[PDB]
Amino acid sequence: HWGYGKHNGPEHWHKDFPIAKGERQSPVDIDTHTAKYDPSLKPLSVSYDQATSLRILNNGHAFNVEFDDSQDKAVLKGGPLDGTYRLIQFHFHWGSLDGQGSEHTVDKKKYAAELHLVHWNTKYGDFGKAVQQPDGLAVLGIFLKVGSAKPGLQKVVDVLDSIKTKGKSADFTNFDPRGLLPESLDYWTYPGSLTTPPLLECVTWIVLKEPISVSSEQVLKFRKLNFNGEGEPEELMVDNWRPAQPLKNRQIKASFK
Ligand SMILES: [Zn+2]
Repeated sequence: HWGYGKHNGPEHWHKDFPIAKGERQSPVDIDTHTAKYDPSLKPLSVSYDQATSLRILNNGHAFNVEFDDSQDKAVLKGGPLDGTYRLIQFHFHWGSLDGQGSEHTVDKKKYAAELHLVHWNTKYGDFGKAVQQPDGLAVLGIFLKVGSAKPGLQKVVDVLDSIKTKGKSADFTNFDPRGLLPESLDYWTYPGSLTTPPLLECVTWIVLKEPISVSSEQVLKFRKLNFNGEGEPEELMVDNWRPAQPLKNRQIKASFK
């Protein structure tokens, strides 16, 4: 199947998912000097007060914290977006070492990890129909660097022992995703795709400029997860990131001067 190893990783994905070589693939390098400030962007609105987390799941590629998206409980609006996008899950990509792990890069800089908060456009009714649309999804991306601990991350780190292997899940109610956000909502935005198979070109990317800091100990617990299932040979879940893809005919916009 697909994965991140030598034999089924990003260089091989195109054989089953030919859109991998398409015109609006993600991630990309964000060249900060070439991004254009757009005064037309409206402020970003992150409204997570009534988010309802439900469960955390190791899917063999990352872990997802899942939300109740049957009502507008946690939504993203404004910025480059038309309409309302509802939070359905978040997950991370991370490295085997602190010098790598992010999917997007900033002037070729790789961060230790990258958080993706995934939202679908409520005009399409549910996630599955949204990923048949060029404006179906909005993913809020946040970089992680290693430094001081992020207190709002610690409940996630502490449940990882219960979902070590592919297919395990655990209750994960009453988690507040606002505790994963940096102070500033300054961002870059561009049209792109899912960064894993099926690599569908449905995503408005919104990448925050300000990273959050997490401790060495917190990201080390990410690296103890497993890609394999229970009872199978252990393969640590590390380096589950896709490298930067060609920008092609795209412009990255900045919300800030
Ligand atoms: Zn992701």
